[PDB]
Formats: sequence, C-alpha cells, structure tokens
Amino acid sequence: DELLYLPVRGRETYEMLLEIKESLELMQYLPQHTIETYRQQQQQQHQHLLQKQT
Amino acid sequence: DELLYLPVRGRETYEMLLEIKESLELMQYLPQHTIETYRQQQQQQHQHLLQKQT
Amino acid sequence: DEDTYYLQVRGRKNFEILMKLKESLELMELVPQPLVDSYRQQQQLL
Amino acid sequence: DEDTYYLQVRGRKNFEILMKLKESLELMELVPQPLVDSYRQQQQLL
Amino acid sequence: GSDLGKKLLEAAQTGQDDEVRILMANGADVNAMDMVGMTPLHLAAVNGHLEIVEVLLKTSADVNAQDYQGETPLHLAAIWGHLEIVEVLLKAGADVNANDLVGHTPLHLAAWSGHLEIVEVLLKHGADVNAQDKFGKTAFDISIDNGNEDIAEVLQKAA
Amino acid sequence: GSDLGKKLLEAAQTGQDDEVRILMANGADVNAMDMVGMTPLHLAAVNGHLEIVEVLLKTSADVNAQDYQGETPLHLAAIWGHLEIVEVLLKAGADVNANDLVGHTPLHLAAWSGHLEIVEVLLKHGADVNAQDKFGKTAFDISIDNGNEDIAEVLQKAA
Repeated sequence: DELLYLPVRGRETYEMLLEIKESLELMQYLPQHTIETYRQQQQQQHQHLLQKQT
Repeated sequence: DELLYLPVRGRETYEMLLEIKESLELMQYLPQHTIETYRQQQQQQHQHLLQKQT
Repeated sequence: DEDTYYLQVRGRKNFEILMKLKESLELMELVPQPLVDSYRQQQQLL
Repeated sequence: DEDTYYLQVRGRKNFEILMKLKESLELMELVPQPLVDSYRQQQQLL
Repeated sequence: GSDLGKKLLEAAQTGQDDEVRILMANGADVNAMDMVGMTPLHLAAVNGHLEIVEVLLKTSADVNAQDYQGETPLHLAAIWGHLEIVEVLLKAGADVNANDLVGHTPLHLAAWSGHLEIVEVLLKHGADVNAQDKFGKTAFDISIDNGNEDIAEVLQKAA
Repeated sequence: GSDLGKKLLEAAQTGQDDEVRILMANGADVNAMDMVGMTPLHLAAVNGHLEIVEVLLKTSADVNAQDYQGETPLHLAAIWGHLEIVEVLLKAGADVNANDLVGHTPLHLAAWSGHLEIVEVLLKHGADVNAQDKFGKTAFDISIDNGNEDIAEVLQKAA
C-alpha cells in the first residue's frame, strides 16, 4: 500500500488511466454477495460461447 | 503535453497502469503503413462477426 | 450504457489485462454513486 | 502469445475503453524491442 | 502494508471467520489498510460479516477509522443495508454523525440506499437530520431524489 | 504544447504534405513534441514521408532533436528502413553516432532491423562500429542475434 507516482504526458492518457484506476480501486467497496452475483452472471454467459459465424 | 502526476496505491495497480500507458505511448513509434496493415487486418476480422452460439 | 459488446484480441497476456479491466469496469457500475463521489473528491485533493 | 481470444463487455463506454486498449496492446507488439527498451529506461530515470 | 495485514483484509472481506482469528492470533495488523484506506473492520462491515465485525471490535481497531474517502465502518454498513452490523458498531461507539469527504453521514447513505430500519436506528442514536452534503443535500433531500418516500416521511417527522 | 503544434505533429505523421505547409505558414511550432517527445521531423522520419522531412529541414527544426527516449530522427529513419530519409538527414548534419538512452546508435537500429543499405550509408558517414549499448552489444553483436549475417559481414569488414 505504498503511494507510488505515475508520470503521464498529456490529458488524454492521464484521464484514461484515471478511469481505469478508479474502476480497479472502487471494486473494494462491493460486498461479496454482489461479486458472487456478478460471477454467476458471467458463468452463465459462458453457456453460450462466442464464435465467428456471421 | 503537460507532465501530469497520477497517485497510485500499491504495486499491482501501478504496474497494470504502467503496462497500459506504455502500450498507449509506444504506438507513436509505428509507421502509418504498419497502422494501415493492422487496420485492414482488423477490418477483415469483421467479415466473420462474433455471435453467441456454442 | 447497458447492452453487450464483443471484441477479439490477439495474445493471452493482452486478453488477461482486458478481462481484468472488463471486470473492474463492469463492477464499477454497481458501486453506489455517493462512494464514487467521495473517491473523486479524494483524487481531487491530491 | 499469438492466438485470438473473445470477450463480452456490458456498456458502450466500457467497450470503447477496451477497444482503445485492445488496439494499443495489439499494436505495442509491432514496436521494435530497442525502442521499447529506451522507453522503459526513460520511465526508470523518472 | 504488511503480509499478514493484506491477508487479514482479504479474510475479513471474504468472511473467513476462522482465518481472521488465526491471522489475528499470529499478529496481523487490525489497522491494515487496503488500496482505498479501508481497515479489516470496514471490509467486514461492507461484506456483512457480523461475527468478524464483533471479533474486530474486541481489539484496539478504531471503530471510527476513516478510509481515504472519509468513510467509517458505520457509513459502509449503512449504505449496504447491514442492520445488525450498524447496531454493533453504534454499541461500540461509532460516530453516528461521521462525515465523509463529500459531507455524507451514515444517515445520508442509508437514505440513498433506501434502508428504512437503518435510518430508524441511526435516528435512535441521534443522527443529525439537518447535516448537508457537498451539494447542499440533507438525508431527507436524497430520500426524495431516490424515490424513498417512506424514509422521507421518517426524516421529515424527525426534523 | 500548442494546438497548431499537435496538428503539425499529426500532419507530419500521416503524410499530409499540403496540411504540413499550411500549418507551418500559419505559425505551427516545428519544435512541437508528442507524448514520447518526438518532433514533426521525428514523425515524418518514422512514417517515411520524404517530402515532409525535406520541408522541415528548411526550417530551424533541430535535425538532432532527441525525444524522451534519446531517439533522433536518424535513429528512427534507420530502424524503419527509410533509406532516402536517412540520406537527407545525414546531408542536413544528422549526428551519425547519436546515442539513445540504452546506448543505441542509428547503426545499432539499422543492424537490428536488417536494413543493409542503411548500414552501408551510416558507415559511409563514419558510423562508429565499436559503440556498445547498455547490454554490451555492438551493431555487429546485434546483427548476429537477429540472423542478419549479411550486415554482420559488412560490420566485421569495417571493424
């Protein structure tokens, strides 16, 4: 949990990294019941695999 | 092209952001002939769309 | 947005990064707005 | 890795971020190693 | 951070009662903080792990610890609807009027989520109905925004 | 940065000859730098845009400008096989022995890529065959690594 410092050239890259970093960190606030509901949804999504057809 | 500074808690997040940032910045070094070859490859990939079947 | 999109990516390590971010971006949406707001306020103070 | 992987993501804005990173991660592989090495050396000096 | 600290954070989050007790017995830092500054008590509160909350409240763990967003365990038990945990935190001296970085109290967050019974418990412990957030909003204001008219009635009556 | 500077960087990269001339006439900064510190001359060199390189070399643009990685336009024309651009950069006073952050010369990068004719031109302009990179490697060492035995013969004969 050391506070590291990422040098970023330019707004566009900085904002992209911020949005990603936000998404990574804010998962901590979710209860495991929420995580498990997501995981089951994701598992059921598999029952119907993606394939190149159309 | 201002030098902005992204505060990151922890190694794992920092390293993930570094790898993403690297990928974003190093595209600048590619010639447009390389970019166009990629874009055509990506376009031809469409001819066969992804769909949920199997 | 709520609807579902497909992509293809070359490279397992690329796929693993994208699946980690797919997860965090999808789960991010379940975080109550007030906690998102406190988080953005914190990033601002830095 | 060289082989192709599929994912699904909910949300257009999520899809747009992942497609931007799919592009940069796939193209990153075409960058000559010597330029990758100079770039990593620079990030180190900071 | 420490190694045991990270493990205690994950055990508390994932409800591993026995692993929490073993980690603590082996010296795990009850004040360890995750990447958003949450302690094991915060994570047990988020994740609805009553027994783990009760275990941590027997330690020197700060019931009013604030993460990097100003959230206390009580904020997080309140927003996620964990009534029994709200009760034990308040019994342990949780600040019922703790303010996070955007000026939300636990009452704001219980109002936002629509947890009527938690609003009633927070009020019983003297929750401040007049406390306004960054954007001028009381709990009563939020409960209106989110169509929680039932909480908006309880808050109006308290005002 | 500036607005015109970013546009000139994109016009040079994408080979928009007419747009480069219009941007320059309107005051676009020939020393503008992209996110990796490349100037329009670097980007014209990467992207193989000879006419745009020649236009920029009539300006006060530094033929030996270094990006944040220490790369000069000559490094980048060399690695990407742009023989005619290598020639005009050297005619304009490009440092044939410029060293980037990991100690690569343009000869290292032409060796790495397998651009024999560019190796021959760099040698004609007095490229240093003995210059060793961060990892101890000469051009001759690299050309071995990358199965460019033809360049390894040319470099051995120069040594």
